[PDB]
Amino acid sequence: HLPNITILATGGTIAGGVENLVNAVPQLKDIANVKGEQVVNIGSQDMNDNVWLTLAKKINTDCDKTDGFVITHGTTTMEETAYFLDLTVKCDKPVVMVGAMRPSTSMSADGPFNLYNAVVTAADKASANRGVLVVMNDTVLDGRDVTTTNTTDVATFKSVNYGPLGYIHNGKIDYQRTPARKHTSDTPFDVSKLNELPKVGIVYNYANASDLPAKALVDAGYDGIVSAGVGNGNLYKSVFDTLATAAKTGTAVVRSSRVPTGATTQDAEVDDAKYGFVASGTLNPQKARVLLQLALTQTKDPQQIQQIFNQY
Amino acid sequence: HLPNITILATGGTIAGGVENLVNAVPQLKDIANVKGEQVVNIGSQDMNDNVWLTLAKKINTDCDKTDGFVITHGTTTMEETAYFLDLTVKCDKPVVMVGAMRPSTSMSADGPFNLYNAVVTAADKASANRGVLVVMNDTVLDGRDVTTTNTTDVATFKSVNYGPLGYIHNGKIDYQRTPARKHTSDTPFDVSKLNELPKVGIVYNYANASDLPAKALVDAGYDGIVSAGVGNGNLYKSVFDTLATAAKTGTAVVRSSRVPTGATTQDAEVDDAKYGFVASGTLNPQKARVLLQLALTQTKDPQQIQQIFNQY
Amino acid sequence: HLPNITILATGGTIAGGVENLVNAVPQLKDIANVKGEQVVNIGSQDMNDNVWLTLAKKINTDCDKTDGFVITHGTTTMEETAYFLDLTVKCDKPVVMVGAMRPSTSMSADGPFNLYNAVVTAADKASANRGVLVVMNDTVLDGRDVTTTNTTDVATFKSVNYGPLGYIHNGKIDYQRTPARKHTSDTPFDVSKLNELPKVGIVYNYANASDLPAKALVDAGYDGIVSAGVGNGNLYKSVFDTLATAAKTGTAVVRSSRVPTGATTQDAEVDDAKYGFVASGTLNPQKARVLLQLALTQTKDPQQIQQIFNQY
Amino acid sequence: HLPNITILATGGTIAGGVENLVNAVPQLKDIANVKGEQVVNIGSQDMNDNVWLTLAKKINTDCDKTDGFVITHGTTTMEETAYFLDLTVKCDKPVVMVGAMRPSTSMSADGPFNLYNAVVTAADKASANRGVLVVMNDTVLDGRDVTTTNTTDVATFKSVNYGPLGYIHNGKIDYQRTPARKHTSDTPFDVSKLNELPKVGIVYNYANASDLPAKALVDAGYDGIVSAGVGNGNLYKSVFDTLATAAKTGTAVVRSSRVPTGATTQDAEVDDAKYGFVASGTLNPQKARVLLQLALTQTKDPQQIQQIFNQY
Repeated sequence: HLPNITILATGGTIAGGVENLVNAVPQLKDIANVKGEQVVNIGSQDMNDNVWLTLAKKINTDCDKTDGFVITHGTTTMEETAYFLDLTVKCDKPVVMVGAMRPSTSMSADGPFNLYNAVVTAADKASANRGVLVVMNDTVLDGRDVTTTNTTDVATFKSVNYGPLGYIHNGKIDYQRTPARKHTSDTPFDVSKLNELPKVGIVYNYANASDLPAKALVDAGYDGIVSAGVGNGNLYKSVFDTLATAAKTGTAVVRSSRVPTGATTQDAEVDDAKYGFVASGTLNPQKARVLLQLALTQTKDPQQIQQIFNQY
Repeated sequence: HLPNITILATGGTIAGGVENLVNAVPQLKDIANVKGEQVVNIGSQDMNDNVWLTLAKKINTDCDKTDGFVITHGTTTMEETAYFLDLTVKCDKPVVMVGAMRPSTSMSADGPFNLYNAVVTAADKASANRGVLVVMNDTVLDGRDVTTTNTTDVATFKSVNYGPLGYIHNGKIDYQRTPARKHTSDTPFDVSKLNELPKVGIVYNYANASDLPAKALVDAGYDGIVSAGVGNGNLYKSVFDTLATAAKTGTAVVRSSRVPTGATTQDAEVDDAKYGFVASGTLNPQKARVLLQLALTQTKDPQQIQQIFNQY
Repeated sequence: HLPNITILATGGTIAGGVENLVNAVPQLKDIANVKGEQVVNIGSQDMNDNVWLTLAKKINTDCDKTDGFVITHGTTTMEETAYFLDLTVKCDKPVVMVGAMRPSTSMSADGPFNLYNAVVTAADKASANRGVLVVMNDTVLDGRDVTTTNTTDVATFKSVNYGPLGYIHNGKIDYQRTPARKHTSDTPFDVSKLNELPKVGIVYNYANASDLPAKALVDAGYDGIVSAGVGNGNLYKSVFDTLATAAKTGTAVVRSSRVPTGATTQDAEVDDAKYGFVASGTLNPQKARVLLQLALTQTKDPQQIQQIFNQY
Repeated sequence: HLPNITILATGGTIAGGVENLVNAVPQLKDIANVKGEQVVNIGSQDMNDNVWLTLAKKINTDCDKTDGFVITHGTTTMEETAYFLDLTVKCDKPVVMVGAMRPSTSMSADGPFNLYNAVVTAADKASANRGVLVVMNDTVLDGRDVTTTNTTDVATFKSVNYGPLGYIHNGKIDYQRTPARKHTSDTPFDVSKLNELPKVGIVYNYANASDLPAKALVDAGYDGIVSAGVGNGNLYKSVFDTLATAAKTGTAVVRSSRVPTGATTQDAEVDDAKYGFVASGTLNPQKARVLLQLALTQTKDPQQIQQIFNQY
C-alpha cells in the first residue's frame, strides 16, 4: 500500500496540465498514488486573498480523503501562501508546497526533481505535525521562516533566521528540527466561514520617504498597515507621524523591517506601548501582513495583537 | 608626516560631540592627524535629500584641504547615502563611511574599533580610486553593493552580490578587488548647482497588493517610481496597470525587487521595451531610487535611463 | 531571588582571576549570584582528552549544587569540547559555553557582552533540556551543529546545517528550535569511571594525497580513523586502500568531509557495507572523532557504530 | 562567425563520448564551433600531479589554435586543479572549468545548463585576462577564491572570501569584478620542463592531535607541510613541536586553517619569524599546497615563500 497523495495546482505545470504529471515524472508511481486537481490557474505574482481562502477550505474539507497534499505554486509569493496555510489549515497530515525556478522547458529544469522530492516529503510519516512545509532544492523548510533570498538562483529558498527542518538524500529525509511556534490545528484562526479578509497594506521606508502611500491607505479605511522599516523597524519621520495618528484613530500598525533577516524587536527603537504599535519579530513585511490579517479577525486591540505576534 | 583626516559627523557620537573623538579613541593619534566637523545632526532614519546634497558639496569643496574623509552615519540608511556619494563625489581621495550597531555606552560597543579601522582605511594610499567605502566589522565594502542584512547583528553590513574589497587585520588591509562600475569622478552626475532632487518613491509588491500607494505618487506628480517587485521584479496586476499607465504619461518606472540578492534582469519576466520600464539590475529598491534620481537630472528617456542603470 | 550560576574557566579571562568576573562585568549581579572556579588553565589549541574527562565529571558531580553552568573556553576547539559535553553530561540544567574572538584588552572586546549573554542564557528556565549550548554574538547555538566559520570574525560561530536555537535581545531569548538528536541524559555514554578514551585520529584528502599519515596511525595501533574526505566523503585512492585494509583488520573508519556544510551520506559515493566504513552524516571531521571515541567505548562493530552516528 | 571553443575532458560526461557533446547539448552550436578531446579519464577524487602537468602543457601548447577552453572536471577537487592552472597557464584566452553535482542521467541534472553556460563564458571576449574561471550554477568564479561549501548542493561552488566575478543571465554576463592577485602569464611559474612537483602534504589539527602524521611526512623526506590549523592557523602542541623541528632542518611549513573562510594571518597567533613558518592568508589547506609546491620549484627560503603567498 502506497500512500495516496493529492496534488493541488494553482497555475502552470512545473514538470513539462495536472494529470500529465505521472507521465512527466514516472518515478512518482514507485512512491505514491497520485491524484491531481487544478484549483485555480493564476500567475504567483497575482496571488490574492480569495485563492488563499479557497486553498485553505479545500485542504480542510478533503483532509480525510487523502494521506497528504502537495501544492504547486509559483515562487514569487510562495512564502506568503505557505505562512497563510500554516496558520489556517486544520489537517495535520503533510501539506507540502513546491515550485520551480527554471521553466519546465529549460535545460536543467529544477521542477521534476523538486516535485519528486515534495511527494517523497508528503508521503513520509515523519513529516506530519511539522506544519506546512516548502520543499525546494533537496531541503525541507517550514512555512513561517522560509523566504526567497535570490531573484533567479535554484537554491533561493532558505529559512534565514532559524534554518531548515530536514534535508533529503536519495528519497530519505534527515529531520533534526521542528518549528516551536504554534501552527495549523493549534491556532485559533478559522477561515471556514470567511469570504474576505481584513485589508492590510505595506509601506516602505527609505531616505526622504513620502508619507503619501501611508495616507492613501488610511483614507481608504484599511484595517492594518505594515511598515517595512529601516534597521530595527525604524520609520522615516513623516511616515511615523502618519502611522502614529492612524493608530490612535484605530488602524492596527505593525512595525517590520525591509532588512532581510533578524527580528524587529519590541520597544527597542520605538516606544510601541505609547503609540499602540506592534513589533513583527522575525516576520518580514509580507509575512507580518498575513498574521495581522488573521489577528484582525479576532481582535483590534494592539496589546492582544502583540501577544499573537509572540505566539504564532 | 601622518595623513590629515577629516571626520564629518552627521549625528551622534559612535565612540563614547565631534572633537572628543581623539580623547575617546587615543590610538587614532598614532595613525592620523584628525580634525572633526559636525555637518548636521539627524537620526539616520530621517536621512533626506538635503543632507545628501550638503555632504557631497562639502566633500567636493574640501577635497584639497585634507588627505581623506571619514563620515560617521547611523546604520539604518548608510547604504543609501554611501551610494549617493559614490555617484556624486568628485574627490578621488578616500571617502569612508562608518557607524555602530551597538550604542557607545553598551558593553562591547563596536563603534571604537570601527572608527579606528575606518581611519586606518582612509589613511591608506591603496584605498584611493575605489569609490566610496563602508568600513564595518573589519571589512572594506564598496558603496554600490553594501547593504544591511540583519536588524541587530554587528556583522550586518555585507556586499551581498559581489563581495567585499578587503579585510583589515592589525591595521593592514588585504585588498583583492575593486568595483568595475563607474563611480565618483567618472560619472556625469554633478550636484554642485542643485538645491533639490527629482521626486522618486518606492512601492512594495506582495499578494493582493493595493495600487493606492502607486496612485498617490502618480497624482502627486512624482518624477519616478521604483517598484519593489516579487521574484525577478514582477508586479501585482493592479500595481502593474497603474505603473504601465504612468510610464506612457511620462513617469520613469524602475522595476527592482524586494528579494535581497540577485539582479532584476531586463526583459526576462516583463516586456520592459514595450511599457517603457527600466530594470534595476543588482540595485535593491532604495539604491535604485538614488540612481534614478540622478539619472532624471540628465534625461527622462527610459532607454537612456536603462543605459545608465547598466553603467553605474 | 536570583539563580546561582557557576562559571567554570578553562583558560584566561575573556573580560577585564575568575573570582573577579563580577568586578569586570558588574551587571552579572543583577541577573544571578555568580561563583567562579578555575578548572584548568590552557590554550584551547591544546585541548585534550584529559580536560574533557575532568570537565564532564565536574559538571556531573556538581549538578545539584547549582542552577546552571557557564564555561569559558577558547574559540579554536570550542566546537569539539561542546559536542563531547553534549554527549557525556548527565545534568539537564543549562550548560553554556562562551568565548571571545578579541582579546579582553582590545578595543571593542566582545567577551564582556558574550559573558553577560551566556549568564542570561544559563539562568533562563527555558534553556534547560536543550543540550549543551554555545552562546556567541547574541545567538544560542546547539553543541552538535555549531562550528567556527571564519578565522577572525566576531560572528564566526554558526550552526551551519540546521541553524540556531534562539536569539538574545535585551536579556530575553526567543527560542524557536530545539535539537532532535539525543543528547545529555538520553545518551548511553558514561565517562565517570573512564581515565582515557580510545585513540582516534584524522586524515585529510586532497589531490595526490599521501597514505603515510593513515599508515602511521594504523601502525601505532589507533582504534579509529576519521577521513576528511573530498566532496561527499570520497577518498584519494592510496588513502582508500590503506583504510580498506585497516577496516578489515579491526580499525574503525568513519568517512566525513573537509567540505564545511552538508552530510556525508551513507552508501552514495562509497560502498560502506562492503568495506565496513561508517558515514558521519552532518558531523565534520573533528566532531565525528568525538562521537567515534565514545562509540568505541561501547562497540567495535561497524553496523552498530553506524546506528550511533544515526542517533546522536 | 562563431568562436572556436575546445572542450577538454578529464572524466566522464556531465551531460547526455566527448565528441558527442554537441549531440547531448545541441544549443552549443548556436554559440560556438565546438571541438572536444579526452585528455584523461579519471575520477576527480583521484586527481594527481601528473594530470595537472598534462593539462597545463596541453593548454599552453594549443593556446593559439583556439579561441578558448572549457574543461570538464569532477567537483571533489575542482578547486585544487583550478588554482594550479590559474598559476601555470600562460594563455590569456578564457580557460573555464565546469562540472555537475548531479549525475547526467538523474532528474534535473545540472550539467547540461552548466556546460552551456561554461561555453558562453569561454566565448565572451570580456572573459579574457581574468585568470582561470569556474562556472557553476549561473555564476563565474575565480580559481583562487572558489571552493566547495556543501557536500551535495548544486549551488555549492562559492568564492567565500571575495565573491564571484560575474553572473550569467540569458547568455549574458554582468562582470563587476576581477581578481587582483597575479595569475597566469604574470606568474614566474613555468611547468613546461617539469616532470614532477615537490612533495607537499597536509596535516589536520584538532583536540589531542597526534603528531604521527606529521612525523611520517618528515621521515619520508617531504619538501613541504601544510598545517590545517585550528582558528587563525593555530597548532596543537605536539604538531607544533614536530613542525618547528622540521622547519629548522629544511622542511617548508605553511600554516593554513581548517576553518572554511578568512585569512590565516601573519605573526598573530604564532611567531612565524621565529620558527620560519609561512602564513597562508586566505588560501585553504588544499590551495596552500598548490602554491607551496610551485614556490618550492623557485626557492626553499621561508621569507621568499612568504612573499609569494602575499602576491599570488
